[PDB]
Amino acid sequence: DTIVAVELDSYPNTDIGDPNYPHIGIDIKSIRSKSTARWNMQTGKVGTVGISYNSVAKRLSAVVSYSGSSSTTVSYDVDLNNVLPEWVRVGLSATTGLYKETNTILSWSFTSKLKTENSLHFSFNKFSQNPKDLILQGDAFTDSDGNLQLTKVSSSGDPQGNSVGRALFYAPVHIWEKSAVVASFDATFTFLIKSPDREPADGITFFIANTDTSIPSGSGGRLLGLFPDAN
Amino acid sequence: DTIVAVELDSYPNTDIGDPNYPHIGIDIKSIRSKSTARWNMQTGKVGTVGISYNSVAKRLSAVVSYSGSSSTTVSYDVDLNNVLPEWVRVGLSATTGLYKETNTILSWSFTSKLKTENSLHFSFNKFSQNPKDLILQGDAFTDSDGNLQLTKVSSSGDPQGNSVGRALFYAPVHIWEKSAVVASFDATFTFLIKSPDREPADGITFFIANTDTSIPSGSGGRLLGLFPDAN
Ligand SMILES: OC[C@H]1O[C@H](Oc2c[nH]c3ccc(Br)c(Cl)c23)[C@@H](O)[C@@H](O)[C@@H]1O
Ligand SMILES: OC[C@H]1O[C@H](Oc2c[nH]c3ccc(Br)c(Cl)c23)[C@@H](O)[C@@H](O)[C@@H]1O
Ligand SMILES: [Ca+2]
Ligand SMILES: [Ca+2]
Ligand SMILES: [Mn+2]
Ligand SMILES: [Mn+2]
Repeated sequence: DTIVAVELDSYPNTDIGDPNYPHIGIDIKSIRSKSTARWNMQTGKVGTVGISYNSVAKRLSAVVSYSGSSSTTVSYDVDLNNVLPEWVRVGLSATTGLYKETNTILSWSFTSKLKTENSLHFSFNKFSQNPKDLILQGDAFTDSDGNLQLTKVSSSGDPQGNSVGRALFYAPVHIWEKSAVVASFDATFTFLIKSPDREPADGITFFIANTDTSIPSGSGGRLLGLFPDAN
Repeated sequence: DTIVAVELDSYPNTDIGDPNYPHIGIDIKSIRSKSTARWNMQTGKVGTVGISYNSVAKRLSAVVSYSGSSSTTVSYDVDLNNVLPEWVRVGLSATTGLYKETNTILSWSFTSKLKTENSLHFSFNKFSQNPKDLILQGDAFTDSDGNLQLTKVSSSGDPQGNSVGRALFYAPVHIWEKSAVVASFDATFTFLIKSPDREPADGITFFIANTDTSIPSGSGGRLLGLFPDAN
């Protein structure tokens, strides 16, 4: 499997290179983020994540913010053409471990362009109770509110621990081609994280992977349902 | 099966309600077009088709033109919410019968919006030799030029008769929902039709259908690979 991800990491796992505080990170083929940034978490408040990449600039960048408050950013120099395959699926992923949190997605948009001019764009603001244009993996599901719940949440509303789930867009994305001048993509998603216990965990991610990607075994909690190993 | 289609009909089949000349038509659940318009065919010249629908206006409209020349239009009043299911696949289809024609697609774009604001948009200008975001049916394939050939064409370049093929977009489209204020879609495609023989046949169509749609049996030639019967 080949994962490129932007992680909202709500729980620090110092035992695997994680900084000892909530952070946003850029993950290339490994949970140990190539670049992290301090995440000013606001549990209970709706947040927005924006992700951008351009094949000429070769800089993968992400920003996190809450309405009427300071934002935080992270960037990493990388040629994803030498990392990812030509065809990929894009998705959201989330996990809980010992510590719980709701991982609610209120909206999710993605745009990709490939000049050789081929484009794909999708935007979800309400998720149907049966999203045929989404591949739901793990414990991911959509509630009556039209929200996408990535991890387990009881009928009451409180999150469950040791949960893992993901949502992929159904159509593969031609992320780059050998006969391409420039390829670019932008993604955004709005999230709501609520936690009853003290420390929230584990986090939410946006990820690009090979088409046949699925939740690898033992990828719960700290590994955000993307990687089978910490290495 | 449930078909809504815009047909570029290059060969008149009067024996099934067809007007006795090349025409553009709007087809609702039947090859016998609810509305047709005179098509000023120009074989060998690249043409463009544009299709539009809005759930408030309830008027499905289509236009055909060639560069630097007069265009032709057709429209039909219809509530597609009462015709189509909520989830559909969009595709292109083409056939040949006794008389042949190349059915080349140079570009294909589609946009759909569903306010309840969910959107899907895709645009193809070059078709990969292995389009994983397309479902190719019948004899449909992509050539080295990056063009989408819907019907059989020999290694030389001349078209074959009794051919049928279609290309669907991989992801289903939430075309309408019960909790929707307005739904709309726009589609466009650029085509090249060349024919060695006298009269070209049979035509090209853009169609919206149920997700599990496939080429029905005995839908060759006049039926444009959409319908199993003329009724
Ligand atoms: O050393 C390996 C490669 O590094 C550079 O290309 C890049 C790989 N990732 C990048 C990220 C940003 C930029 Br700007 C460049 Cl220019 C690169 C260039 O120096 C290449 O010539 C070189 O093959
Ligand atoms: O008679 C059946 C229906 O026809 C109209 O609705 C439409 C069905 N297809 C259309 C196409 C265009 C327009 Br404009 C309308 Cl207003 C419609 C309305 O008159 C409806 O009240 C009625 O139930
Ligand atoms: Ca962590
Ligand atoms: Ca005909
Ligand atoms: Mn981390
Ligand atoms: Mn006709």
